[PDB]
Amino acid sequence: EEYVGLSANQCAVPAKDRVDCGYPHVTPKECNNRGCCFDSRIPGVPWCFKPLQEAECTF
Amino acid sequence: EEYVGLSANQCAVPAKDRVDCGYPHVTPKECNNRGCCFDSRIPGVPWCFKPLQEAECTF
Repeated sequence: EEYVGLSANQCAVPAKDRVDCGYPHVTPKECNNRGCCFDSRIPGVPWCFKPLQEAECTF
Repeated sequence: EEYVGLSANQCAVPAKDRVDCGYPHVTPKECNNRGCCFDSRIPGVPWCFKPLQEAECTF
């Protein structure tokens, strides 16, 4: 029931709680296509993780 | 909602409720590894989608 840190907001985490998708094709069109979320906001963190992938992932 | 209609059992869709991951490496090891679900049941259906991917997708 603790589906918050992995719900619609995780993709907005403080950039330091993701699973760093670590995709070699990370991109603002590939990650979201691979099942990850592209940050870009913080280049010091993973710009490709599995935050609120629920978008169309869990679907 | 109770992530169920999009979780377990979902990956067992009737073969016409997926989002056709449309992966270039669709396989029962790559998709389920990339964040998709490999069917193989029907060749006319997507043997790679995002059913109950929530497993290690949403996370």
